Amino acid sequence: DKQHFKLWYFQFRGRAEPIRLLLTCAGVKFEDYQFTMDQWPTIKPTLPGGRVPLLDVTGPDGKLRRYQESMAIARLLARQFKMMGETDEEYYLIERIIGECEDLYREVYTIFRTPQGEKEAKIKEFKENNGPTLLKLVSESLESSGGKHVAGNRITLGDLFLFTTLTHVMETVPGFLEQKFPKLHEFHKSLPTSCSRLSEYLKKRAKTPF
Ligand SMILES: N[C@@H](CCC(=O)N[C@@H](CSSC[C@H](NC(=O)CC[C@H](N)C(=O)O)C(=O)NCC(=O)O)C(=O)NCC(=O)O)C(=O)O
Ligand SMILES: [Br-]
Ligand SMILES: [Br-]
Ligand SMILES: [Br-]
Ligand SMILES: [Br-]
Repeated sequence: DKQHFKLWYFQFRGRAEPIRLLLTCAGVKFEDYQFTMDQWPTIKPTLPGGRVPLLDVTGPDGKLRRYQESMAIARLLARQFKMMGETDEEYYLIERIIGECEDLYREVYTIFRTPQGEKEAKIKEFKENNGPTLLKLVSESLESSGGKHVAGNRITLGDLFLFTTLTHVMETVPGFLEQKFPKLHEFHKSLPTSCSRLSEYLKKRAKTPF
């Protein structure tokens, strides 16, 4: 007779992962429902908008509210968990990194979705053009705030979304972050020292292609 969180998604990190990391770092238990591709066609017609992620929150009042749009869900939760910045400047810094990372996310997702044949050319394009432009911005943004956290001295949704996005860069363009953007690589290495609940979750997490 209390609260409950149920997250709906595919068996992927993709758009769901920032929400899972947020709930994990906030110390909030939740039902992480990850369904198969085969199960989806019969789940789809039952969900609002026919897309995932969806977060079902059963309130203190026992009532159900179903939330759509991954980073809308994430920002609402982050506000509730005091992980969306404590000043307007911190809020700005968080929004700055998220905007930059949304661009990076799209670049790398496009690569993931490219067939094996045409992938390498999209990768070379990324490494020479939009990749360093975006990654420079992200590096400069993180450097401005001290290199360890996007905003304040504690974990925020900005840190977590930066982390998930860098994971995608590291997997999609192997070695690149490590050679060209070592401070971002270091952020990715060190962030779980600032959320050990994260460290545990990451180690036990199922492996997924994206
Ligand atoms: N911005 C929303 C995106 C949510 C989203 O795209 N969900 C996808 C999974 S991530 S995957 C990203 C998504 N692509 C797709 O869903 C692939 C196309 C589909 N499977 C098909 O058959 O055509 C996409 O492009 N999104 C942004 C856009 O539309 O411009 C989904 O539920 N797909 C099941 C379905 O539609 O049946 C969020 O972050 O929550
Ligand atoms: Br990720
Ligand atoms: Br991740
Ligand atoms: Br390289
Ligand atoms: Br760097």
